[PDB]
Amino acid sequence: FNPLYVMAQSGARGNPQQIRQLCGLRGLMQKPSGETFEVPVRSSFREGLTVLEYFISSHGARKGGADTALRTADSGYLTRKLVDVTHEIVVREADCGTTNYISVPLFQPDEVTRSLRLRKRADIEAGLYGRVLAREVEVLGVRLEEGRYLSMDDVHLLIKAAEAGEIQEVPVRSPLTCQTRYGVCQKCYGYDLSMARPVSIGEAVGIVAAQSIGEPGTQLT
Amino acid sequence: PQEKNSLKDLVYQAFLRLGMEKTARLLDALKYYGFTFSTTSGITIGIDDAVIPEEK
Amino acid sequence: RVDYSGRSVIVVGPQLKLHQCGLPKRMALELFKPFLLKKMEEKGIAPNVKAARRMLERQRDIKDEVWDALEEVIHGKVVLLNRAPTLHRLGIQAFQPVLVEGQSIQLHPLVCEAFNADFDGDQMAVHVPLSSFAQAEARIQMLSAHNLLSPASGEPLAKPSRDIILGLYY
Amino acid sequence: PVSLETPIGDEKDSFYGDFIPDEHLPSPVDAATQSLLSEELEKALSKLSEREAMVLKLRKGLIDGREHTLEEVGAFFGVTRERIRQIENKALRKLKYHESRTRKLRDFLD
Amino acid sequence: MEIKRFGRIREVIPLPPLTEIQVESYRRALQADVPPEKRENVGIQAAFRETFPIEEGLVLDFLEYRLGEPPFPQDECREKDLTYQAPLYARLQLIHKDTGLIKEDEVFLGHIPLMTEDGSFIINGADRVIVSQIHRSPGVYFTPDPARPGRYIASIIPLPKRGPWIDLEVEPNGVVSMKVNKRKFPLVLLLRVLGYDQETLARELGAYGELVQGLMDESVFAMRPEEALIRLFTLLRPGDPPKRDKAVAYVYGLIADPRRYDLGEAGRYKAEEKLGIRLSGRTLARFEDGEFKDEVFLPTLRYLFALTAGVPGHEVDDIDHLGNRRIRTVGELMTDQFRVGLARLARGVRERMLMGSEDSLTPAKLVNSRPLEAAIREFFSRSQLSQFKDETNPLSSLRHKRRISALGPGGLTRERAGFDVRDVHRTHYGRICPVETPEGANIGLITSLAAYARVDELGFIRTPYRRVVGGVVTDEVVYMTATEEDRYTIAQANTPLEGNRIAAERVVARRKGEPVIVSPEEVEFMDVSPKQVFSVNTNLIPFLEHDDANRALMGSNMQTQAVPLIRAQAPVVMTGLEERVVRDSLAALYAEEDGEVAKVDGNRIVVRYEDGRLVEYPLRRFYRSNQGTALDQRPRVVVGQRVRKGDLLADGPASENGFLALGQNVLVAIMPFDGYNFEDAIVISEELLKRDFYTSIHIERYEIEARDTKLGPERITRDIPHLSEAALRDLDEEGVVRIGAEVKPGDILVGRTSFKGESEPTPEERLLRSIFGEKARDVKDTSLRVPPGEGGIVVRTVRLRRGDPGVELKPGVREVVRVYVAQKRKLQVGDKLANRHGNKGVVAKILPVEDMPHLPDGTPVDVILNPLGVPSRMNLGQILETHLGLAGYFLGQRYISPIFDGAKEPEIKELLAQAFEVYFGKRKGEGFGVDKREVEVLRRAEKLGLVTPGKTPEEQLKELFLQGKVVLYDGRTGEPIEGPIVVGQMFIMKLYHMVEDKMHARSTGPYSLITQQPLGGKAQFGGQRFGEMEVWALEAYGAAHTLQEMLTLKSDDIEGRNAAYEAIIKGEDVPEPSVPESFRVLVKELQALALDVQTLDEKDNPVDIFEGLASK
Amino acid sequence: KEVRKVRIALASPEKIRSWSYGEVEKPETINYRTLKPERDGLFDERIFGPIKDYE
Amino acid sequence: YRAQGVKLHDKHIEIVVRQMMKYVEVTDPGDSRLLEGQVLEKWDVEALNERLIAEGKTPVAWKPLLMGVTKSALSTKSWLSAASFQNTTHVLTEAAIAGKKDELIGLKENVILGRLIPAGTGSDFVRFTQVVDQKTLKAIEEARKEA
Amino acid sequence: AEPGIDKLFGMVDSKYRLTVVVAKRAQQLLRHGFKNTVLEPEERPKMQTLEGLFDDPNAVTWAMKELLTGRLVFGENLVPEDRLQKEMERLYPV
DNA sequence: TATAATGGGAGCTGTCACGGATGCA
DNA sequence: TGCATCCGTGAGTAAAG
Ligand SMILES: Nc1ccn([C@@H]2O[C@H](COP(=O)(O)CP(=O)(O)OP(=O)(O)O)[C@@H](O)[C@H]2O)c(=O)n1
Ligand SMILES: [Mg+2]
Ligand SMILES: [Zn+2]
Repeated sequence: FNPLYVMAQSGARGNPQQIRQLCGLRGLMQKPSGETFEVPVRSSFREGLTVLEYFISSHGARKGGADTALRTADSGYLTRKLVDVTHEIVVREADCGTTNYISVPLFQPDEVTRSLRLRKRADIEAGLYGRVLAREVEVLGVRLEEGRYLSMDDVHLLIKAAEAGEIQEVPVRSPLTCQTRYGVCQKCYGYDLSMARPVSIGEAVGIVAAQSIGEPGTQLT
Repeated sequence: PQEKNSLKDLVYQAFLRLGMEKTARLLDALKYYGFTFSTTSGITIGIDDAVIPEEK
Repeated sequence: RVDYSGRSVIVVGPQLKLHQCGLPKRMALELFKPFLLKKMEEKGIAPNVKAARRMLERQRDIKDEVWDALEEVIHGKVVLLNRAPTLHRLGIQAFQPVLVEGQSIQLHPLVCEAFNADFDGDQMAVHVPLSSFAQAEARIQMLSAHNLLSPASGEPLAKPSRDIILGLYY
Repeated sequence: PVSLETPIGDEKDSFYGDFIPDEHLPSPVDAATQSLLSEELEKALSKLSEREAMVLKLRKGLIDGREHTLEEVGAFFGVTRERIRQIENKALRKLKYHESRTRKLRDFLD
Repeated sequence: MEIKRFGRIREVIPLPPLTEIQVESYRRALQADVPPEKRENVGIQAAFRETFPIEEGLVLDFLEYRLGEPPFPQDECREKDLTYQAPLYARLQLIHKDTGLIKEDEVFLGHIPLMTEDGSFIINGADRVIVSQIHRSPGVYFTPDPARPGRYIASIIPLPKRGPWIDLEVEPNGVVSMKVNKRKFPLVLLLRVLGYDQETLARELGAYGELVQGLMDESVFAMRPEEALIRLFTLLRPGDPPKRDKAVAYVYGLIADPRRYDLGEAGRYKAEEKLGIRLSGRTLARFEDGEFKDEVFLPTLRYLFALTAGVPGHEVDDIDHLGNRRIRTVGELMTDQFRVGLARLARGVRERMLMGSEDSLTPAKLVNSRPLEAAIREFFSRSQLSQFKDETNPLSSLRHKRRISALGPGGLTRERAGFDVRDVHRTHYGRICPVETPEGANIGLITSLAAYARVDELGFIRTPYRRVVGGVVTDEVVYMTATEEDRYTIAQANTPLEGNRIAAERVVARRKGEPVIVSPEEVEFMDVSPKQVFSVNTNLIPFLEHDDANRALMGSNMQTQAVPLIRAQAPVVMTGLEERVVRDSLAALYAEEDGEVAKVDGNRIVVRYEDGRLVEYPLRRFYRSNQGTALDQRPRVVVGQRVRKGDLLADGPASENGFLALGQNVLVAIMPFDGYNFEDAIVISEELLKRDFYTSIHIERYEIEARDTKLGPERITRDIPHLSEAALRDLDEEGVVRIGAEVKPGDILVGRTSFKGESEPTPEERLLRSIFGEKARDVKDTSLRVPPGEGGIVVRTVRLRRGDPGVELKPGVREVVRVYVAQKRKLQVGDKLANRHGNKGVVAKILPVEDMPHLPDGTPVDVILNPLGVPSRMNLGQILETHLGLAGYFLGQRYISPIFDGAKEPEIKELLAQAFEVYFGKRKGEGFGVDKREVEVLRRAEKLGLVTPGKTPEEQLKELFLQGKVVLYDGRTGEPIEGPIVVGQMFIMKLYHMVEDKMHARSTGPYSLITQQPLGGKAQFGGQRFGEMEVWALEAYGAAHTLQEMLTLKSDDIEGRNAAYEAIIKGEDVPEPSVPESFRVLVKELQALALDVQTLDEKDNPVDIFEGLASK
Repeated sequence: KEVRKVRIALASPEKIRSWSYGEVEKPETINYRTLKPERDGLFDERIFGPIKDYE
Repeated sequence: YRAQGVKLHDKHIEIVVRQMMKYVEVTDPGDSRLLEGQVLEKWDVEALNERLIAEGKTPVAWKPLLMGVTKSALSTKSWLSAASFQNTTHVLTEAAIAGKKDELIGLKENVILGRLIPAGTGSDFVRFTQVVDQKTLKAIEEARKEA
Repeated sequence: AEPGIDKLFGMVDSKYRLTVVVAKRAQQLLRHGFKNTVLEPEERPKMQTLEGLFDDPNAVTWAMKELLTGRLVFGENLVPEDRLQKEMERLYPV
């Protein structure tokens, strides 16, 4: 029940590396050239750094501050470009009637080139959650019907089926293959993720896309 | 022990199963009791809380 | 630049309900001024609109009943709070304003994340949607308590954080 | 003269002209006060008869923009200039009485 | 109280005069105390010598200059909106060469601003500060070519705007090029013009890898110097007739004219040191005996070829080394602007010399002083480096005076500043503080002079070190540049010494910044103090060694933002620097000699000195600073006091008995509190408002002019139409509000009437007039009222009238009235607090005292900080401070803990033990045992591993108190906080960001001229900007109607906004909007570019958005 | 009628003259004494219109 | 985004990439008025090819084109959007020479004119909806039932 | 959250259609002085002033609470616009 | 309204990356 | 048909200033 421990464990405050700098050692430091000092900061913040340790660290601190400063502008410019490309894209109809789709893979070639191994859960979720199946799927004795909006449980089920060797890729309606002019249809877009239900015709989907890609832009290290 | 992830999953499940009205009520309740309990829990920070381990 | 808009320092206010914010009385008097002139004339507070405006022009002329009239003006209405940078759509959200003494806007804790707001001096801007249409849009589509999941990931966005998580964990 | 695009501050952010308010166009308060004034004047003129209201509107310029002489209003209504001046006077007197009674036009006098 | 101090490092030298950079730079540039004949060829004297003589035939030569006395003293200039300045006279003589006539005169050139004692300026009544600029030092550099690896660029850089950059390069085709004014030509040609012959170049450069053959061109040696000179003039001036004297003039002005080309004296020295040569002047070549003689070019070419081949002793140069970046202080910048004004004056002089009755031409008839006056006035009023002085508190002014900028005239453009410039270079050690820089866009470009750093005469920053001979540490101190510093092994200031001898076998030192463990035999120098690595602000942070740098930066910066408090206190934990900062900032007053104090007053102190003389120090009382904070001095001695030299006589603003007092010592509990301190918010006790803690005095200045009009005069009057006595209650006979009144928003401060614009009353107006039988007055109410959300107590009125003695206003204005309004600001919800460790937050809740967590003996805490602010930020120093504060609460003492050399945990534990005795043995004597709730908290603590099981209640409470934690009772229930809580004394400041200044709101108000959109800013009653991204937010919600309101009804749909306001005051729904006026402006501005823009309908038939008003 | 399209195209000298209400012949703005617009200058009321409504 | 721990649905990236693939390059005009190397929207070339096949003519041979996000935004059809983005004089000279008409399909164009954007409550799919109580609805059904 | 918001979203095929219906109904109420309300006297939304409970002045609150009852019909092309306007002015004047 | 007068001064500089048009071999 | 090379253009929001 140590306060640092509880705060870090619960997700209220702090991560392991900050707690380490408080209790363990401060660690290795960077020179202005990006090359590392051979001599680490052996002191934690509790023990107190030496003048030389403090100075050695100020390089990396300033580098990170300048990084953030120069990054916010590039992120904002990127977001404005994304807004200008996507802004006319709106959900303009319920179904363009296309028969085209994309197949989200559930496996990816191992870097060993050895075999195929299952993708990460979060990655498959970000690829499948809230999408409409373009084709019948029959896995683990369940029928996932064409036209179905994949709930989160539907996604975990498909992950189970893949783990059992019953499916390698899922066919899914996607804006890549939608045929609605000046926009996108409802079935091809899928969920209004903010509501866990099918999107309402009229949603400014392109603006939402730009803002979703841009808003974490300043976190990209 | 309820923590960031499990509370997030509680909010999402409550959303799906009960709607945004009841989920908003749930969120306000969580806020009320979390604040109340954290007040009287005894949580603080003194220098002897940054415990240097012996293995160092 | 736009009318019926203000800005102030933000402050936590944990007693609020998710659909609420704390709006300082003077801000509200100015932002809702035409509504207030009309409602003052509806009651007995002034003979007409121009007398009501002259009565509000000086601070020492302003009497208690006008404040009660303000409460009738804003009833059920919502205001938009905004924090820059407006990185995504939850940088603007709609709240039912709870009038307060003092000069700080009160911001519900569970929305801070979506605004990237903390209370180290941040400031937010207020906007008054005027028409029945704009008011219905704000109350249905932009209300805080209706926007709980992320449009980007779909995961909860208004959720327990620092002290809330801390007490529950404890 | 000085440039409206003179820089203010050390960025390229603001112009000097951005702080100059437009005095020419009427403010929404001004337009609204003119509108309420015209409507209250019609309210108070409906408490006269049609002729005294029309004589006042002709003699003060609310009809065609200009003020007519007593001889013109008298030729229009078909009366003597003394009679048109007398009905203008009695119209003004009725308006003064109604205003003392209801006070519905005082606040517009600034 | 007692001041115990820690620390084992004796500081050999004190901190230098902290404003010496400013004051000494300006003194050197002016030489006002030097008798003219003894002046050096520097500063404005050097500017004069550069401009003069002026020739062509007549000649105007400069003998000397002199600076008179200021027409008005500093306070009078602050009041009358005047510049504190000295008249500048120059003694000149005209000579006609043929006539021999010599007319001599002292001409008046205008005024030069004088620097005040504290290193600031007074321009047009407002204090300003000229910020030192950092730039690349002039000299000859060798950098790597980023395209071709094995090739290197030779760059020859003079002073800013004192010649062209010149690049030398070895091309892929082997010939050596010279880039100047963006023109690449073979260097061989210029080498020929210098009088060099193939024999000399062959014997000078033949050794290098056959590279000299790329210099061998036969067509160049085939011609004599004159033909090569004309060839070069043709290569540099396409189209200019290649005359002989024209080419000589151009090349001389480009390469050898000391009036056009100028390396710095620093550029001169650095070229000499790099190329291993000696320079005669500060130019690359000379004109001697009719021909050109080289100085720099051949040495540079030799070094370039040697570095390219690889012969040793040649290295590329680090251009961010602080031996290659220098500082341009106040004096150099002002001298440059002076030199430009002088050049313009000389152009005018020659202009008048050519024409005019040459029989009667005096110096007074040739000098128009206006161009020089204008250049200086421009520098001091509108330069990027001439900044409005920050005098929020005295430390604000000190830090402002000691700041270094890389921006400004001659510096870097932002967005043209990559990582390299903003890095903290290794050579920043001891010279430029590594933490005091802004967060945001300017990071790493605005920095601060380190505390022991001085700038030498060449402009390089120097830091002091101690000499170490045979392991013995002398008291001889040596100030080094970074170039010099790189030659030595320099130990750390904390290396343990017995006497003067290094007492450690292994010693931590630096070699070219690299850290290295070294023996005492190898140590050559040693740091003076840890204080020398950081700025003054950073040196005010106790326990700095326990704080992450990112938060130290914030605490450092935020001390600058501290508001002087009527009951300001010095911190209970200090760094030992709090007194120097008060002294050097000229905040407080001190005794000039030993003496006895004769008189003491709220307004003045009179001292009898040992000389028997009576000296009277008046006190500045409730004066308004640039930022509106109050600057009053209060006397701290009493009638009959004996005072030695340098003893305190008066406390300045934010000073407590001569100690820097930027805030309050409050009693802090570090715990969450019902969400009211969620995410950095702070909870405070009403007891702070009760005893006027965090209360500050603020003065605002209001101003109004009455001018002459083409429609009649404005006049300040009490006779304002249509106003009751209720509206005119506190106005004096002349129309100005009375001193002492309480003014609220809407109250008149100064009555004024203005003649109405020419207007035919609308028929509605005429009929309303007839009904009410009252003539419309000639004038209208234009009085100066209190703006929304302001007010206070009138404390001063200034009135100036045309026709009054000493008074002359700008053309047109009849009179000027200024009203000064004071206000006492208590702390309130929204105000900003911070401590010196980067913990900042906004007061979110003020509880009544009975809700405040209290100690068992009934004492409630002052503020409640949330522990979730610490771990992520890693500023543990505020924790240690709190611990020490706790001890100080009960021992009744304050502490001095030098940074990196201060109180450690064991000594704080000793103090805490003593304090616990004072805190608990008192209880045991007074006849009370341990409380039941204390037992319950002790059980909880025993489960937490904080106390050992089986000890007594008192022993366990002592264990907790040694950890800095105490039992704390909830004021609302009387039940204890289930855990023991960290409670202690912390120093907390009230920052300049107060909510009273920021809250703003608007329904309708002023609109802009062309756009017809709302103005911006609180002062303009402006509207908020709903920008591109706010529009995206509304779009992504699909709030089409809310968005259309923003775009039409609320901004610049004229008919729309009017109709909306009318509908709302009537109680109707707002009408559908129409075209925004700025789109009509777009259509017309495109028509102005010969583009026809046409709004059509679906039948492709035009639609008129101008309603016919612009179609004939 | 309702706006549905916005066209942009080059303007002929005849089109530019069709827009114009008068040729600006003098480089003068307003009179230094009257503070009224100069005749045939950049602010002439004969070309661009009345400064006061209906006057 | 995964490396920084940002969860983000593929939908949004797909929308943007779809705009990146909006255009195509002609390789043989067939029976068309187009030119080899001309660049145009894939939708327009597919409409033309269907109109030429329905007319029995030779279709336009075309090749897929990938342009980055800036060039895709500048190449869009609406000249108001492109001119307000960037490279304003270039967009404007080409549009004015071409006599372009901006049909106001998107959001920027309508924002510039202060019109009601074609999304949300502004969508043609929902903005024409009516509301009426059953009392008034029956009172009007009676009027339709009388005539 | 708005009382009964989940059922309201259940009523429409697009959330924006709910907003258009609510805003049009609210304008209908404001124009006709609430005389056309489909709420019984007990279903009236009330506002607690200093005197006592009074009719809620907020037409949007009214329109949503009406929508929740089922007593409103919404759709596209239910009636010509001027027939609707004139019939409402007949049944409930201004 | 008349000695004769006959070709100009200021540059000013620590990005940066891309995209697209021009220039050479 | 392929490269070097040059010129033009853009480089975050709100606040105050
Ligand atoms: N130039 C600037 C300066 C400020 N801002 C805005 O203000 C906030 C500063 O974050 P912050 O640094 O205060 C986050 P902190 O509270 O320190 O740590 P935490 O993650 O543990 O909560 C950002 O979220 C930005 O949106 C900006 O956009 N550009
Ligand atoms: Mg913040
Ligand atoms: Zn589709």
